[PDB]
Amino acid sequence: MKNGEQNGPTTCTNCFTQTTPVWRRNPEGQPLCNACGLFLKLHGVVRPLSLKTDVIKKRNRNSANS
DNA sequence: CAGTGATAGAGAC
DNA sequence: GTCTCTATCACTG
Ligand SMILES: [Zn+2]
Repeated sequence: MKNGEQNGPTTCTNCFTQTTPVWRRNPEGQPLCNACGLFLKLHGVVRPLSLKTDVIKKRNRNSANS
């Protein structure tokens, strides 16, 4: 809305992924995509980035409760 | 309105 | 038949 285009300089320094449902941050201030943030923070150890992909699978949606 | 942390499901071999 | 990774939800300021 405020921006005329979604484009931007934001790039995942861990997997170069320029597309993601949400941008995460690290106590270093370096930008990270949602996957690296979730995987890197949970794993804490390097893992073949060859897993990353330029396509994101859309999952279903369901309220946690109620 | 946006972002985070936590939990669970699905896919491929 | 089993394992792993990733996304989405709800809540708060
Ligand atoms: Zn990334």
